[PDB]
Amino acid sequence: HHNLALNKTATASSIEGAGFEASRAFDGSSTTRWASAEGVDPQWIYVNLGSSQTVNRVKLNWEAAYASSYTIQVSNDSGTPTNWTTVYTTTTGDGGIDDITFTARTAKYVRVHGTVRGTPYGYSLWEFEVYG
Repeated sequence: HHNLALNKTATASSIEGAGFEASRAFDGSSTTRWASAEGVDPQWIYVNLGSSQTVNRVKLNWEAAYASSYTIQVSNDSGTPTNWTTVYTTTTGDGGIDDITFTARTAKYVRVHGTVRGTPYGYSLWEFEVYG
């Protein structure tokens, strides 16, 4: 299906270093990843879809450094987003592929906001896809 987030501009709370930029979660490749700084909660990444779009599904392909507690959230702010609406919450994530369908919302930005890690590293996504 049509990934509204592919090669759109992304912003993350931190990155581990060059090569693990936020943008690497939006390139279509499962051999490139965003990775956060390590050893510190929370972390987050959001994508700017470029305009207000209908959104109803997020598909996360986590790397091994996954979030076991995270939320998916949306914002229809026009400027730099600080108003987030949570559409999904878990404390039992186990990484791999999370394919999360929610009641459709109108959104310009979609955020993954992680608070507990499944590893002692950071948070890391091969790909973060959005549909709607």
